[PDB]
Amino acid sequence: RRGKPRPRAGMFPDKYRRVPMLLKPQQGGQQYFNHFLIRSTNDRLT
Amino acid sequence: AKRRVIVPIHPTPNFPAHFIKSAFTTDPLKEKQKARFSSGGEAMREVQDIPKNLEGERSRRDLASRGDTEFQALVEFIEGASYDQLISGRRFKKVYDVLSENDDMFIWLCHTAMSVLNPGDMRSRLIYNHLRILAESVASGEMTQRTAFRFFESAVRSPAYREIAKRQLEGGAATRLAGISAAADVMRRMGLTRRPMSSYFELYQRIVERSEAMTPWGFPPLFQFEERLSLEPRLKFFSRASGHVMTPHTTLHGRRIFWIPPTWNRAGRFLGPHVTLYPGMTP
Amino acid sequence: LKIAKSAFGFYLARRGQRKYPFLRRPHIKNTHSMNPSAPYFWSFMTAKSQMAFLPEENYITGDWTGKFFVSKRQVYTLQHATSGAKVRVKSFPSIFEFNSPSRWNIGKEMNTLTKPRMDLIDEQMLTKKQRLDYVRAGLLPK
Amino acid sequence: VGYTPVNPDTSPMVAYSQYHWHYNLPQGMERPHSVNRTFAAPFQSNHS
Amino acid sequence: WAKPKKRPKVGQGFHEKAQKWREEYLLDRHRALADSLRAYVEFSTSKRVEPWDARFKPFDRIEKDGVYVLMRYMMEEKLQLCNYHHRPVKRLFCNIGLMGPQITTKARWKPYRFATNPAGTSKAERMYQRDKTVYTHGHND
Amino acid sequence: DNLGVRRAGRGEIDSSPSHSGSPVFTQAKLIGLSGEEQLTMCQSETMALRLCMAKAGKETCERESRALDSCLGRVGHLRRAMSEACWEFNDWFIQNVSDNHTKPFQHRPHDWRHFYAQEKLVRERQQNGHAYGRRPKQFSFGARYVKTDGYGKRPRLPYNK
Amino acid sequence: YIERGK
Amino acid sequence: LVRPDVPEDQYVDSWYICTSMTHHMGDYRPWSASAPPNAFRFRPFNEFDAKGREYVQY
RNA sequence: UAUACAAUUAUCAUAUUAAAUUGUUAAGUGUUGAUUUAACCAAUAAAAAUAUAAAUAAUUUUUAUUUGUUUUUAAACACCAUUAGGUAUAUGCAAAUAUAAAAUUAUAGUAAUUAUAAAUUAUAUUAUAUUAUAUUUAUUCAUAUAAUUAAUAGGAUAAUAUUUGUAGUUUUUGAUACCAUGAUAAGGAUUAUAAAUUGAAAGUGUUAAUAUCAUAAUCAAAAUUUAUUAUUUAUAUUAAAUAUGUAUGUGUAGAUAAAAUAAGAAAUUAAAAAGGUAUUGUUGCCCACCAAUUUUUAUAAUAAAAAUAACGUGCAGUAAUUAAUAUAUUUAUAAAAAUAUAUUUUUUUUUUUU
Ligand SMILES: [Mg+2]
Ligand SMILES: [Mg+2]
Ligand SMILES: [Mg+2]
Ligand SMILES: [Mg+2]
Ligand SMILES: [Mg+2]
Ligand SMILES: [Mg+2]
Ligand SMILES: [Mg+2]
Ligand SMILES: [Mg+2]
Ligand SMILES: [Mg+2]
Ligand SMILES: [Mg+2]
Ligand SMILES: [Mg+2]
Ligand SMILES: [Mg+2]
Repeated sequence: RRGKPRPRAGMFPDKYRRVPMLLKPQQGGQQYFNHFLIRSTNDRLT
Repeated sequence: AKRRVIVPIHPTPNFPAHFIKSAFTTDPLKEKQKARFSSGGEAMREVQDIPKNLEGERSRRDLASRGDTEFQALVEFIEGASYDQLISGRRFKKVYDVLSENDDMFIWLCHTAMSVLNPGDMRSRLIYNHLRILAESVASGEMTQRTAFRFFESAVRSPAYREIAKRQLEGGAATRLAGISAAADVMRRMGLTRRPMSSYFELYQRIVERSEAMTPWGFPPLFQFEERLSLEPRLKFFSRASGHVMTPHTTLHGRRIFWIPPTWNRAGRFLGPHVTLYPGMTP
Repeated sequence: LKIAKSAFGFYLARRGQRKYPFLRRPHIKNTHSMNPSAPYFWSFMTAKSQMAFLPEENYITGDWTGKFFVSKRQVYTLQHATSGAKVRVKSFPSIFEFNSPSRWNIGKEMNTLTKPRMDLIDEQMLTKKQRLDYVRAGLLPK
Repeated sequence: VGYTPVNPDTSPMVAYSQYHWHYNLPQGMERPHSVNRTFAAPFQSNHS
Repeated sequence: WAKPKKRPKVGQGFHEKAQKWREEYLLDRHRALADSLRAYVEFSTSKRVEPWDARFKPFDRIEKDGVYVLMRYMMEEKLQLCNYHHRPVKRLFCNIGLMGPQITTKARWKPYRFATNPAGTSKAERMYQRDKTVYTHGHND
Repeated sequence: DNLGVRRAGRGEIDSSPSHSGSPVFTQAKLIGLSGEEQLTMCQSETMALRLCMAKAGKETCERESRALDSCLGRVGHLRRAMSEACWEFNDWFIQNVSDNHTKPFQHRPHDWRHFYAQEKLVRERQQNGHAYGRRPKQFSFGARYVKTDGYGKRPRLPYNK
Repeated sequence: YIERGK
Repeated sequence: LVRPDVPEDQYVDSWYICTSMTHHMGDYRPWSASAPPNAFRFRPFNEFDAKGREYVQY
């Protein structure tokens, strides 16, 4: 700050510290999981 | 120099003598130093470690009505999971101390078992009695550990000892089973522990851990026992113990157990430990 | 305050250059009160309506011995010019007199006829330091 | 501390002290007071 | 907080100087006022450049069509009476009604200081060539 | 709690173990982590890969870079192992060797003065028990060949002067 | 350093 | 936890001290005593959460 | 005034059973020129390697012998002076720490002691994992005035008070314009993620025991010099408390400001060894010359020594601004400084055939 050098980025608390771990990153696309499971299973038999 | 002057406060109906000498000083180079601590009835008994000397009917009433303190401690620590208490590190510390209380004697016995080449046949009632007596004298503080050890190794065994030792041993190292069986036996027959097994377990365990150490059964003579200068409790031998730019200024701000809670004279902006500034929505 | 120009120099703190809420500054110092406008001549620093009566201060209200200066919100009236009587106003250092009467003054308040901050500066009311600082700003010659 | 003394009603550092009633105790009236009933004064005005 | 130093005394004969200086500052201000009134009225009375910005519509259109037709035949007299001062010009356009909602919305007008130039103005420099001795607030030529 | 244990914690002020009184400040330099003489795990790899880079640009070999990055991937765990073993050495050295700064320095010549004395004494008894601490006068770069017959051409025993 | 005594 | 886990109505934010205290000295009633007997997620009524109760009522 | 060292280990000057002394080797020219040094100046540059055995132990060497000073530069280095030169290392003379001693100083009458070592004194490149400073936006910053701080006193719907209209000057002195102790500000630099705060004690006008020049206080309409302040930048512009006339100049010097927090930025870190003549400790102590005086005497430019609190030079010492200490020789305003040897009461940096 004042007539002194800025702290390195790692010297501040985490920027996203208040966002829950399930949000970073979002795991979306759950709808498809089951689909591909069946698919792969099917392919194995092929 | 314009030297500041302070006029003495005399004892007052609300301001007794000790309050005055402890909270007030007439010499103003000693102002703004720091906080002093003192102890009262129980915290004094903890810090001063006054061993109770035995006494009349009340003291034996309370030797017979005592029960298991090994257990009572455990219970009281557990009890912190009750709805109306927290779990304390102090309560835990008390449990720990009572469990690990057996290093002064168990440690000694470990030395007599593993630290001595050829301590005769340890099943024989003679050497056995030597060991028994010395043990009961390490407990109850009648002897130094060092003194009792040097007593043990210098104790009278049998005439022409070495030359009978040439008829059994090559390099003078006997087998260690008799030693451990005797050393457990003594702690059992003496009343050393409230629960019988603990003796044997600890004496065994402490040996097993040391088995992995470099030059395990030798010891430097100065650090081996009580002496002026000691090792730190981690390195003792058979011992049981073997943002970021502002958090100078955030030093109060987590969830903090306090001792003395801060007060508005001493803390300008702090709100208290229970406070949540950024609350999430919970059902 | 640094220098005490009045009693209040002792009582008041400056607080650096501090902000006050809109149009409330503790001390009413109207530097702008004489600030020439031809088109706004009758609306600027004067009565909001021309049907307002002249203020209290154009009238002799009670039994008077006499006054030293008349107030500065008094409005200059044809009689101020014509009657040829002393018209004084309290300005700094001491007092401003209207000596040379003109009809061009008429209908405005003496606030507006008296320049609060003169382009003229006394070198003798200034410390040598202050005189230096007035030379830096390019006011005093040196 | 000062030439102006604290006024004991408005100061919580008096009110809530050990010599008075803290705000976390149960706040009921301490004792009743019957003054006017026990010994009563007859009315005499200062004015006729 | 240091004790305030005392202010030096006023001056000798500075009361006379202040009296004289304010006196003739006021006498000067009379002519400055007279002159700026003359200027203000001379400006109100004299013609101005066209207020509308021709770069946009409906003004860009060739002078023989659209709004310019509407001006030459219906509004001309009035537009000249008010000397193309931008306020009455914009109002007249509102009241002619044959443009109607557009005057404020689609049409663009020159900025204040440019619209105030005297008719005949060729170079932009003119804004800065007007007299500074006169107190009209940019309402002088 | 740190009284009577004169050594303080570790990574801490007065944590250093001592050897015959002079403290041990070189520990990392021993296991060859972070020293100038430091042990290097993979050389042949890095040299091989450097050679590959310098030879030609028409063919690019990532085979070499794969052998190398394999090598490194192992090196990490190796190093953590060595460090751990070294801290165990610090512990052992403190228990069974170090005197905790209690014995006199052996590492500077004055500490050995008595030794040198024994030698001075000898050169004195050779001289008929006379000149102690005395040594032969240094002569000249070429004292032997610049001097005439009759003057000493080589430096004598001090007693002999 | 020389003047330090003042 | 800084203080016992109990319905917060039992706590008061202290004057002059940064800390909370209990408005009945040291007595504590568990969560179970706020709700009806065997109340799901101690709740005035088990059917809905607070908002659910509001809009059902509306 | 008299009134009981040690003799097992004690550092400055009274040595003593000892094998030495003597060795003729090396090195030197091609050519056109910035070497050495923190920096100056003179001005060819290369060089001088070998010896063990043996000598018997003690009892009358103490006026004897013996403890780093040395011919020859037509030979250098080195050192001293500064371009001119001096000097450049055991054939004269020369006992001398290696301890025989009785409290410090002092030529053996001076002052009353002295000397001494381990407490304490913040920076000497030791290691992955527990995860990022090199982005963005800013910078024309001004506002104070017209003197008297000293005590109580009740009214309708009340069982009767003119108490309607209650009348005893004058002996004290500080918060003042003025010396007159206390107490809360600002100021990011390593207790991290979970059910959680990015603001601190080290003190910023107004506050409680030092008094002994003075009425200085806003109730309007008022006088810029003060480090410590984010203003509106081109379609349309002064109506109610009176309310700012000035600086258009190629977003243009130097120098500066702010931020990782409901926003959106991502890759070049620290630990562990250290000294004090001071003693709440470097703003600490001390050292010599340079005046007065006091006192003893073995009177050397100007006697010596001891007490000592001025004045003036400096900055010698406490690893202390080129480390100190001892001897030697030289030098000199004064501590002292240069060189030649020994040495740590100076701080350490560490190849078991590469
Ligand atoms: Mg240390
Ligand atoms: Mg002698
Ligand atoms: Mg203060
Ligand atoms: Mg007043
Ligand atoms: Mg004399
Ligand atoms: Mg003398
Ligand atoms: Mg010095
Ligand atoms: Mg020196
Ligand atoms: Mg020095
Ligand atoms: Mg010396
Ligand atoms: Mg000198
Ligand atoms: Mg000397």
